[PDB]
Parts: sequence; structure tokens; C-alpha cells
Amino acid sequence: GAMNSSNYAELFNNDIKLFVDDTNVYRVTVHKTFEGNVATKAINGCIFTLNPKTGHLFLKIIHTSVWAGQKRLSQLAKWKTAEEVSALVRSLPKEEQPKQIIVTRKAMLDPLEVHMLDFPNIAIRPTELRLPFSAAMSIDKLSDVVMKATEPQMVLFNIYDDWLDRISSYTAFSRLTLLLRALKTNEESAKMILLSDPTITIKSYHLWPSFTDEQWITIESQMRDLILTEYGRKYNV
Amino acid sequence: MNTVPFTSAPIEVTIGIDQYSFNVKENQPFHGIKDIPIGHVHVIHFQHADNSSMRYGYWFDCRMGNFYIQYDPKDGLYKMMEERDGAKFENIVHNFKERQMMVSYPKIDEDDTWYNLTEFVQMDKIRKIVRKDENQFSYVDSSMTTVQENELSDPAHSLNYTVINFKSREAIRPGHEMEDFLDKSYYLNTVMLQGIFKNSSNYFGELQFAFLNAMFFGNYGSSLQWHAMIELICSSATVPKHMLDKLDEILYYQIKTLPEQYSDILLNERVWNICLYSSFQKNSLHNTEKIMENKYPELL
Ligand SMILES: CNCC(=O)Nc1cccc(F)c1
Repeated sequence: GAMNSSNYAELFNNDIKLFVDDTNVYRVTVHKTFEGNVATKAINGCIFTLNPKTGHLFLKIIHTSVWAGQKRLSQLAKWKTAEEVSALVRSLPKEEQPKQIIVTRKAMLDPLEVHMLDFPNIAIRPTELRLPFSAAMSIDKLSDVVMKATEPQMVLFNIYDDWLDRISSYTAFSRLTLLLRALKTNEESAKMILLSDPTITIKSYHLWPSFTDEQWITIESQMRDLILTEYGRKYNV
Repeated sequence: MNTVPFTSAPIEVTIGIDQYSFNVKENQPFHGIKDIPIGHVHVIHFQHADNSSMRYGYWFDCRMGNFYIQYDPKDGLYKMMEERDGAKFENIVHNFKERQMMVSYPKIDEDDTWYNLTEFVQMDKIRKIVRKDENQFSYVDSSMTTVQENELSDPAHSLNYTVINFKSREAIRPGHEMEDFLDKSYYLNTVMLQGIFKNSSNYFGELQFAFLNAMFFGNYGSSLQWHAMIELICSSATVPKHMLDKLDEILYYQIKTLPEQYSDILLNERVWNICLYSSFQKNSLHNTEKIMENKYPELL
């Protein structure tokens, strides 16, 4: 069924699962035409597919050429996502295939269920969590590879860097959602927080800075403060 | 004109014959139904005065044999039987019609209702849906489940309707997942019409049979089947023009005949609103939309 706070430890058990987020698949800029009408121009996008236990991120880049000459792009994008997820599963050895795929928006259920009819033992599930994965494009290295791509391409990352050497997957996931929620609520402040200190750097093979245990607690506290802040500024509290 | 005689009516019962019905009181001198129009299937059905639980009944075609009803006090129901020797069957039926012990099937001459509800229903196809081959007539009741209901218990007492499932490998071609899911024309026309039903008359006959079992017995699996078969047509972008026109006529008479007080349970709000207002065929069911909107505007 659906995925919520009562079964949240399930994400970190030993059944392979993937989250699929389609919020950045179809991306547009809206602008005025010479005649004073409005038109859209698409820009590259991505499917964000993540194993929450391992941190493995299967980032499928959606090049704008996949929309050329297509109609009803918002609907096509859900089916394109499902096709790519199905192709990914099929590419994985059987022992690496997920037992569950959890979609962050309910509109993906039918498209993915249809594309995975071949896989009746794989459960397709929604979630009641409001996960902040749409902010994935605020991670500079991810945004850079999407915007530079000249063709469809799959790029693999670990979204937890080396964190699992020191913390559990539950704590790594919680850190990730806090960081992404902050970037979603106020990207400038979140980024200032993360990079203010010039002595903490991002290793070439990582996405986030190389914080010690102590500095991650400071950082985590500052991100909570930010998410409290903007919540006041937003609601005047 | 043919006759369904009764040995007796030992228990009080409401008797249905097609869309008509009348009450028989316990041990009332009733010996059956006469003047039944030849040329159409028929259904004779029962609801006991004591136990409204279990509506039940028999689909039959008078051209296929000489049938009578005998109450069975062990199984507790009115059973349809077959008389082998036609000579003796005629000796009894005449004797009773002389003593005027029968209700007359009450067809109005302006009324084509029964015809319009059973146009495509054939007894040979009923017997494939209801598997009990040693009888030329077919028993149905309220509680019988469908083959698909047994997949989601007794297989012998099931309704073997054609399984329709929009999220199945049969409904969806590899590589056209989106196309086939949003426009069901492949499943309707290639899989079902050409592959399984052979023609639209057999498709419409199953649809009509499913509605009648829903309406007369409150059979829930039949109601699901009727809606499924409507939805598959309405959700197909490419449907022969003559099927659409006939569909509109079929549904119009079904909606016309439906008891107003049963609409809440027999009509699926989602299917009808989708079909009339959202689907590829939203503009193709003029008669049906007009009657639905004037008779059941609540549902919409
Ligand atoms: C018991 N012998 C069989 C039998 O009763 N047959 C029959 C035939 C016609 C009408 C009827 F009421 C009964």
C-alpha cells in the first residue's frame, strides 16, 4: 500500500527498494513571443531514482530532444519516466532488481504499473511523505551534468558521499531530506550555510562538503533554523 | 405461444417472468405461466416471501424443450425441470389451461422492451457462461461469483464471463504501454472483438446478459462485467460507427428499464460520468446521455 511514518524503518531493511521522483523530468521556461503570446521552451531534465539504503542514485538525464514533435508533454513525461525505470530494472541482474518501487507522486502509479506488468512480484507503491526530491537540481554537480548533456544519458552517483562509513542509512536519509528540504525552502541561505566556510571543501568524487561529525551537527542545526525561519517569514509567526 | 407450468406453489413467493412480476400466496392454486412469446430467451425468477435472501432463476428458450417448475422441499426451492415425453406434457398443460390456473404473460403490443433488452442474447451463449450442461436451461442466483471474482470459490457454480482487465498483458502491447492504456482500441477491436467474441453481436449479447443478471438478481459480479464492457468501448478512440449507435440503443433501454430505487447500487458513478463526459465516446451516446440526465441527474 502507501508509505508513511508508521512504516518508515521499512526503507532501511534488507529488501531492495527504489524511490522514483519525476518532478524534474519535464522542465520548461515560459516566455513571451514576438506577437505577445506565451510559449514554453523545454530544458533538460532528470529522473531521480534512489536506493534509500545504499544511497545509489540512478540519474537518467532527459534531453529536450525527447519532446520534439510530441503532444501532451506533461502526460508523456510520466510514461517516459515509467519506460526508463522499467528499462533500468530490466538491465539489473535479478538479484539486484528492487522488490518495491515507491513513487513520490500518485500520478506515476498507473504508468509504472503498466510498464512493469512483466514484473508481477515487484510492488509499485505511493507514499504519504512529502519528500523534497524536487530540490535535487539544487545540488550543483547534479544540475551541471543535466544542463551540459547533449544526448540522453544515465549517470550514477552516491547521494550520501561516504557518510555510511560513519552513520546508519536511517541517519543518512534523514540528513539528506533535511538538506533537500532546506534547499527547497530557501536555496540561497541553504547554500550559504553549506559553503560559507572556505576551509571545508567538496571532494571531486562527492556532492556535499567534507564535514566532520561535529560540523555536520552544526550544519544540521543551522538547516533546521533555516526551515523554521522561512516558515515564520512565510506565515508571519 | 408457450407455457411454463408449475406442479404446485407450496411456499409464498414473488415470481418474475422477464421484466414482469407477481405474488403467489402459500398453497395458492397456481399452475404456471402461459402465452410466453416464442422467439426470445426468457428468465423466470423467484424471491421467497420468507427469505428475501437469494433471488434465483432460470434462463430458458421454449423452443429448446418442454419445461415445468417443481418445488423441492429438500433443497427448498422452485426447480426448473424438463418433461421427456411431449405427449404427456401436453396432456397436463391442456387440463390446467381449461381450469384457468395460469397467469398470462402480459405483453403490450406497443412494447418492444424485452426484445430491446435481449436482442443479442442467445441461449447457446448463456450456457457457455453458466456451466451446467445436462440442462437446456441455466440457473443463476444473487450470490454466484464470476471467474474473475474467483481469481481476486466453487468453479462449477460460477459465471464464466469474459475477463476484462485494463492492466493486463493481454490489454497492453509491449512498446505501446501508454498508447494502449489511454486508448483501448487495440484491446476492444483486435483482442476482444476479433480474437475472443468474433463479432460485436456476441459482445453485445454478453453485455446484455450481464445487465439482466445484475438487475434481476442483484448479482454483483454481473454488474461489474456490464460496466467493464461499457467502459472498454467508451475508452476506445476507434469503434465501428454501427457499434456506437447500437450501444446507445442498448444502454438506453437498460437505463429506461432500471428500477429508479435500485439506481444507487446498480450504477457506478465513476464509469458513467467518465463514459458520458470524459471518454473518447463522450459525444457518441446521445439517447443514453439524455435519459441518464433526465432520470438520474443526481448520479452526475
Ligand atoms: C413427476 N413426473 C414428471 C412431471 O411431473 N412432469 C410434468 C410435466 C408437465 C407439467 C408438470 F407440472 C409436470
